[PDB]
Amino acid sequence: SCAHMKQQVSFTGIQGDSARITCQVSNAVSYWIHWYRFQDGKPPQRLLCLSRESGELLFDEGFGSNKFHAFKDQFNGEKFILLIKKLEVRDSGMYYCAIWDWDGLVKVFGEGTRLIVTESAFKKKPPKPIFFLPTSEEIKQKQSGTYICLLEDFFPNVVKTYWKENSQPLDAQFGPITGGGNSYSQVSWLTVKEDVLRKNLTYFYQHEDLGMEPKAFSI
Amino acid sequence: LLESGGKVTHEGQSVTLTCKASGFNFKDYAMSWHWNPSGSNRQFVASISPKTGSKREYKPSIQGRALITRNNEANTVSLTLRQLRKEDSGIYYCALAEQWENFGPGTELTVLPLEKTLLTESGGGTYQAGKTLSLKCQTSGFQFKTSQLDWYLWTPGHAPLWLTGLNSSSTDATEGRITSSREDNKNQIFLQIEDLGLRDSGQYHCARRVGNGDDTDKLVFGLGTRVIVEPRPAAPLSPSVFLVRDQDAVACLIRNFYPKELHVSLTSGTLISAQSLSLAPTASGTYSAIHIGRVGENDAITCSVKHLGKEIHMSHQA
Ligand SMILES: *[C@@H]1O[C@H](CO)[C@@H](O)[C@H](O)[C@H]1NC(C)=O
Repeated sequence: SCAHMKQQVSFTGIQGDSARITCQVSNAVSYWIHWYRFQDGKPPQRLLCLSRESGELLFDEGFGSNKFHAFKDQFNGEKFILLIKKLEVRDSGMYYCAIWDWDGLVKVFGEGTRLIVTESAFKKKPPKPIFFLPTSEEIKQKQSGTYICLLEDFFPNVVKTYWKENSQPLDAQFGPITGGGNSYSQVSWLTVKEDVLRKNLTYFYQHEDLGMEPKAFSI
Repeated sequence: LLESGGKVTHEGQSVTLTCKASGFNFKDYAMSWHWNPSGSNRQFVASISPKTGSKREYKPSIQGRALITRNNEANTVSLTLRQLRKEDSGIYYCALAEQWENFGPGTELTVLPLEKTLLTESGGGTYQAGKTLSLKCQTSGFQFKTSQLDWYLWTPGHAPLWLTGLNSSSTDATEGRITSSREDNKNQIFLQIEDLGLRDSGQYHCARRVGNGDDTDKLVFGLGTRVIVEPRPAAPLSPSVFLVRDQDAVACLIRNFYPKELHVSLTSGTLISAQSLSLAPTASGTYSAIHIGRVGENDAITCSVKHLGKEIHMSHQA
């Protein structure tokens, strides 16, 4: 019964606008949500910390309310927002929400929301999947099948994918995300043995355009 | 004449000293704070007329960072010192320049030198599964033995994760695939990951816990050092090539080949313009790959895979 942090896979906003990075907490009692940033090249630092009870914020060295504000969403309950105001490109990076757990000796972080700041307006296109089933030649030759999913033509260059028949996600191979401009893509293949081939497995994927809940494909 | 405060803090942080009085007209008399560095140098540092702050002369040596305020409802007279310094250590007493000689029993403020947290990780690179990885973290700028030090794993697309840590009265030396040790003499800490797995890849981060000692605390992280895990070097295995077409979109599925220096290309002798290779190792110790492109529902295709030593093609007709 450990504490989990659900964050949107990414947030992109036009430069000069705001950025609501959401974080939904599960099984936390710590009264204090922290916000950490990881900027590629710099050590990761805490921006600030918010009190779940009182609402007071404590900023860290060189951070302040002009650029950051942390609150608790009145809607949906137990949702917490880090609002990064007046976005710049130095503001790009990874934004995590964190808490203390297990009697305060371990700190638990969210999966992370990548903030990407576009120099101008941007098309927020969603990913399109295509699925290749295992062939009769591949089951004859290798006594196993391979489900190949190609997620194509999505923006931004951020996406999470997994497979689950079982509650724990299944171990797949994931390709490098390849693309440029306003189109990126990623392939992921799952080699499943000739026994579990009949089982109805389900393929899950998450992208900024589809919000917080994942999308699923059966068989 | 009973004041409170005077905790122990470091030379960047503020403090608020308070003073409570009973038995006389507190509302009507002036009130001052004095200071003796360790004693015997009681000097007027702050003066206020509790009527209200009409005459407030706190500027001997602490000007700019002293604020005395008198409430009189709880009979409180505070001196807030906002930016303390090494020489602010001393006994703070409660009492044109109005004469003050009815001193009280001053509290003591002890201020400690500044702590900068320099954490430098080292010992990363690329390693083969099963091999034992030892990581170093140089820690400078704080009292080592009574710190709280932890290792964290930052994997892209994964939540950062705590590996192993230690306290002042730790005396633990946890056993397992996660090992943490500390050298007190060299002011160093060490991580050890035997039998490196694949999910064991990412940037490893030394971390110090700083703050008041409560849930308000934060983690100072080092730059970190990166660790890649690559398959246990196995004998050459040659790939099994298959082609899977689907509605003007073909894929070439290649599998079970170490090494993975192959050049896979989709071509009837015509080189495809849209085709990309994705190489990834499996849970067996060898790489698989997929080279994917587009060719219509009528057109026929070929795939070529030049894994060293051999060269395998598979073609599908119209
Ligand atoms: C180390 O962890 C234990 C966990 O119960 C905690 O009680 C202890 O206070 C910690 N060490 C120090 C010096 O605080």
